[PDB]
Amino acid sequence: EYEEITLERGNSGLGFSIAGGTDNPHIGDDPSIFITKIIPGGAAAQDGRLRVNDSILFVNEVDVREVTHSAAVEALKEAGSIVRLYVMRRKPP
Repeated sequence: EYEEITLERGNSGLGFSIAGGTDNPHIGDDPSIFITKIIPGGAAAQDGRLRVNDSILFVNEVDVREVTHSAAVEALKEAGSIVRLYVMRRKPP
């Protein structure tokens, strides 16, 4: 239903490449934020669990669904040492 993935800052930007939608469409389907690839170190190697192809719906206390990667890049940076991505586990047909 809900996969809240509480990560840290780690170092650098994040770790994984995220897909924009509302400003830079990385995926050709919807404006939601779909994670693409997990690069070693940064923040994603701190948990060691995050799944690729995961649609971020609530990074921190920031409403994510119809906002670009720039609203995810600010929501993960404003988080700081507490980057928690609400990736709703695939359910609607």
